[PDB]
Amino acid sequence: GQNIDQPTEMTATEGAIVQINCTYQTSGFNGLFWYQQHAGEAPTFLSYNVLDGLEEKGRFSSFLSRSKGYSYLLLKELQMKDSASYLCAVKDSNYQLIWGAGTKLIIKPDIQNPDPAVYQLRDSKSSDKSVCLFTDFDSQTNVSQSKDSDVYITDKCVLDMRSMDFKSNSAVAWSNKSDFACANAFNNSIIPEDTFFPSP
Amino acid sequence: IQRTPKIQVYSRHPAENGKSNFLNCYVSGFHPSDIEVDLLKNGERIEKVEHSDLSFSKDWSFYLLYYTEFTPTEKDEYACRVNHVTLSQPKIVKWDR
Amino acid sequence: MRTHSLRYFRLGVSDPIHGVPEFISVGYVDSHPITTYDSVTRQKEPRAPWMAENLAPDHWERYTQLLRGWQQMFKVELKRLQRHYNHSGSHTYQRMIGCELLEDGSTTGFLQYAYDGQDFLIFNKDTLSWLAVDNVAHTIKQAWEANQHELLYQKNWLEEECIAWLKRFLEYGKDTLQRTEPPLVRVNRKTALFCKAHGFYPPEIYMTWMKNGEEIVQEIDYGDILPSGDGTYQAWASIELDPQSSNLYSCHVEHSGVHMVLQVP
Amino acid sequence: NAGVTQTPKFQVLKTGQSMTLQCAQDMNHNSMYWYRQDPGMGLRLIYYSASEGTTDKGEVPNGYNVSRLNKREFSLRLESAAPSQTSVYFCASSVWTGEGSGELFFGEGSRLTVLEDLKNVFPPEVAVFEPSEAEISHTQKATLVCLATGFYPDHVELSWWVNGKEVHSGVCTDPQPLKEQPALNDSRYALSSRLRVSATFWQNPRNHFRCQVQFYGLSENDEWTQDRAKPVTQIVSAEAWGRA
Ligand SMILES: [Cl-]
Ligand code: NA
Repeated sequence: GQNIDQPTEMTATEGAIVQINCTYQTSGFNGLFWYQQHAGEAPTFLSYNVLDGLEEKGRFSSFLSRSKGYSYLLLKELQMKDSASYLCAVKDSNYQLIWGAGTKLIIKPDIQNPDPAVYQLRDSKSSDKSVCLFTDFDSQTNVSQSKDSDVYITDKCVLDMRSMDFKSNSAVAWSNKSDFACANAFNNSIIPEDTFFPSP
Repeated sequence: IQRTPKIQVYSRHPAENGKSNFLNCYVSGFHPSDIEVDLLKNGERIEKVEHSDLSFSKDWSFYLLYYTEFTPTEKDEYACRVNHVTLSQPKIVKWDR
Repeated sequence: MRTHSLRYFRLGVSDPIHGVPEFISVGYVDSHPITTYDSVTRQKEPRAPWMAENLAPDHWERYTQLLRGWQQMFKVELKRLQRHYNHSGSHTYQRMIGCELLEDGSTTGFLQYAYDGQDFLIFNKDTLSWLAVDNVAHTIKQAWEANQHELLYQKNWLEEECIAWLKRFLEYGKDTLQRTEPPLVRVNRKTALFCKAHGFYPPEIYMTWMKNGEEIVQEIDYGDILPSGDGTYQAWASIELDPQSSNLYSCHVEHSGVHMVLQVP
Repeated sequence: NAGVTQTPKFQVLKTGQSMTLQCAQDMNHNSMYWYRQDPGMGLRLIYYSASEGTTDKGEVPNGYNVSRLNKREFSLRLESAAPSQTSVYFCASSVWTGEGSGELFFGEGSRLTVLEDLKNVFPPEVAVFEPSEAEISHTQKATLVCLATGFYPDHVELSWWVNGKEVHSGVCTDPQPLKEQPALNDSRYALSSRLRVSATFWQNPRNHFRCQVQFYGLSENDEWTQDRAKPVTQIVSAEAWGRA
């Protein structure tokens, strides 16, 4: 059977270099494509290789080895906007495309001045929920899902304040339970020792 | 530039009277592809005549083979008649044994 | 094995007579047709029994779809040529692609186009460029060479894919393509000596006349190698006799690694 | 100059319902394609059309049909929708056939969810939570949070509006929704978004903030028999004002 393999997910740091691998076993070979697909958007064409070697296009390069059945997509000077899925596809002897399942590329921002804190947002008169915001932590911190079925915790999100050229990570936790408090909301995560908890 | 067809008439096997054979007319080197070919028996068109599909040469010209089964005798004369855009009148090529 | 080749032709006609197809495409291995398609049937079909027996319906169905597309592209390209030539009437467009696997293991690959049966554009897969014969072709050359990826694609297809297809088809048809049927050769006089061969396969054969052990090609009439209709071929060569001096004539025939000499008494 | 235009962006269907996805391209392309994309696998071709006037099956044609109406348009038909046809559908086109180096150009996608019963369809509740005064004093910045909760299926578009104009600078919305009950296959979803502004901007009492969620749900011809309100396509929003 014809098969194409690429890693499910990769994580790298802003400003660094990442290499996304694609291996293929096909009945004949008429070229290899890379496509970029931002979340919720259409795939767009990035590159084509059909002879052996490396081809550059801006900050992106694509390499092919026909004898090894191998290609990589090279992204240099990573930026947050490079966060996307990258799809490899190969045309077989009958010009039919065989598609890899895609590699999701996650980029960690460079947080220059980490200021980890958990803040209690103000209640809404139209909601019974209490809402806590874990924010301004360094990108090495991971936010774990909740182990209380009545507590909801979202993954970290990178926000860019363009005017101030300022990026920050944040995650949100909420619940309508009586014993929910921001001091314990993120207890299932490993959070920085110096995380700021303002007094209630 | 249009190329007139070369016309060659011959038997499948060396001909012998009273022995069943095949009469071939090989028409080649012509361009463009429209062409009309008939095999003649004493000047009369032969009815049971077969032909290969139009064939393509590397020099961009075309060729075809027209054939029919026959038993040669001493008296019967056979020929191939070919018409093409490069020919004013149909060209006749007799089978010379 | 000896040398073998695979090639596909396309023919387009701009204003054909009713019933005559505007588009035809035929594949060959050596001198054997293997595939056919035209704008009337709109189907790709086998032309050799060993192709039909070895390629599943999914092969013919897929290439039927591609050829319907290639048919449309050919019409559009011919329309563009005839407009740029400012030509009225019916004109022809032709394409040939393919590869050769030579006896010594080396390969060749070729791709070219013709307008009205004359060379129009010729691909060079080593310099990755198109040779144009006139200014109409020069305009097309510029557009095609601006698509560098397509040139690289064609080089890969000619050098790797085409040879792979050829080896595949050569195995399918090995009982036909790799056989040898030796010629039956005879001499007669009609004055001139005729040396005639028939019954042989493959069609590649070399016949010549030698006079006192020497060859002079400008004194020899060479006949074409012609299909006999049963899968074998026939050929001949003639030379005229000098009635003023005695000379020893001999017909020499080389076929599939065997040499034959027929000495004329 | 629009490229590849496909519709609809979102659609919910009941098992057995018919549906036609439209696709047009204005690039004078000859070949068109219908793909489905599902988690954990590469794109799979449903049907394709190598040229005007011909079509053929792809890898997964069962349950579908197509019509290459003309050179521009290639529609995809689901005669009797099945839950397994829940997927994201992409139309694509290329200049000529798949033969050669030419790339594909993709439409925006159509997200279809096929349900045995429409009683699982819910619009979101939307609420806005005002910034923490501790954050303002510690960072000179102010993060508002919007929560859109309890919706199904995941057919939503969340936007922030400041002083009557949509904004995207300083906004981060979760790229994927949260399953409120991760064990259940038809779990309702939650989605969070943050808008962060300077403390000075939050402290202007004339500034007004709104979180808005477009939900794609049922339409007039969908049958409804539940006691609760029919979950039609609708916009749900919540607002906040700056505090001096
Ligand atoms: Cl040139
Ligand atoms: Na179907």
